[PDB]
Amino acid sequence: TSPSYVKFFTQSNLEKLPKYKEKKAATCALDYLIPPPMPKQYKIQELRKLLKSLLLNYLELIGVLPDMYERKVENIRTILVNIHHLLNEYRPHQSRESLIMLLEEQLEYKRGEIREIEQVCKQVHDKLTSIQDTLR
Amino acid sequence: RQINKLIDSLPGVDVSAEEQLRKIDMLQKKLVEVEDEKIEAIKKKEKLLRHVDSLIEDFVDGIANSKK
Amino acid sequence: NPLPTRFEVELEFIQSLANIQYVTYLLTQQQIWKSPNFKNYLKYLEYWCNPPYSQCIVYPNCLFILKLLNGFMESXXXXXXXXXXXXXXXXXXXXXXXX
Amino acid sequence: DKDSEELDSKTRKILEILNECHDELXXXXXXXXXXXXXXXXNSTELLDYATKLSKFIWPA
Amino acid sequence: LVTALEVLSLGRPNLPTHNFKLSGVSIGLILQRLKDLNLTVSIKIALMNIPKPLNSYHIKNGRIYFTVPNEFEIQLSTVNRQSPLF
Repeated sequence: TSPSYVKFFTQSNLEKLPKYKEKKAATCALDYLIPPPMPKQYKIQELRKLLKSLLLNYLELIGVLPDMYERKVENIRTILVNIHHLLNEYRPHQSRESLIMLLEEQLEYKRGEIREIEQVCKQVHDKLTSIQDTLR
Repeated sequence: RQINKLIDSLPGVDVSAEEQLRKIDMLQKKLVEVEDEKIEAIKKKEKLLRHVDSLIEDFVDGIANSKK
Repeated sequence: NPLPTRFEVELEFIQSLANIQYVTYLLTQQQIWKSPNFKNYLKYLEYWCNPPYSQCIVYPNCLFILKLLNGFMESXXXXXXXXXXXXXXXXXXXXXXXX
Repeated sequence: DKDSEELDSKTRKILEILNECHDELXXXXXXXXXXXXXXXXNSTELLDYATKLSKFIWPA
Repeated sequence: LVTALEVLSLGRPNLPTHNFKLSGVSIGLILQRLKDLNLTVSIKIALMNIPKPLNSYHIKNGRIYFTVPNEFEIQLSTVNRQSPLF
């Protein structure tokens, strides 16, 4: 259903709201009308390493099979998790980079429009001059 | 090998962020400036078009006063 | 979890407007439209579209759908019937873009 | 007479090119540039708030 | 980031700008277009052999209004406007 606060939104309370704002600026339904407050190089050098280790574990997992394999698969799990950590470090950085790209594109577009109209105007002027050079 | 080519093909990342933020701000400034330049160019082109218009009404007045 | 807060209650209620069938259930009523209370509440819930209240909105649709309904309550069954077909056309594309 | 006709044709073509150049180009773009400047001035809220919009299924 | 700028600008304008019925529920520049139509007609009319009783005319905003007197409480005046010229 709908929240209970809706029962405090009558036209009379809306008529009493401005003076309650001016009075409170200097507990009730009019407080229900007031909105609530707001609550209170890099990793690329390691990724390679991790990658190189992953294969090295896979070989082990191949070379075991016996009941020893279990122990090995544990280590493998840890490696994969590490990979995920570094990618987490790539989540916000790439976002900012994307913003950069967008802005640059905007700049280029801006100049392109003007350039188009410019060349058109030039052509027009030349054409008229030609006609002039044929009469006198 | 595809993973190696991809991690070597990623853009140049940095350990700090002041570089990226600085780039963003600069790009904003360039956006404003190039917008203004666009405005000026549009104005000039408008003026020229007004002139060659003027020429055309001259011609029209000519032929109008002519043939009839 | 402990007792809720009016901020989270109004937040979850305005975020519930992103669902199409829920808005359909809210509009296909007969009691909440006899008195000018639910309309004034929906028009009151427009503070989430402005910062810093917009920093907690997870679904961008619920806000704009709210602005549509607040845009429609100013000026019965038929139009209420009219909106969901169109929104239905819109949904799946965004769903494809999400995941 | 023939010469005069030729000149008239030339003038007509010039006029047409003019009308095209007028239809190519003005204050609406300036207003959209002003509103765009009002929209650029913040990115810090979008770089930290837009990251939570990628993980989200519609509410049920 | 597009949707972030959209919620910054209150709403999500791609939804109404892409939806049809939702868009169904959600001056000086035009004046100059009429004057450009008389410049095209005035040169072709200017070249042709206009008859003698039609040499007098008044180019009105987007038309050519020419008169010749008669009776019936009015004056034999007409408004002309076209488009082709080739």
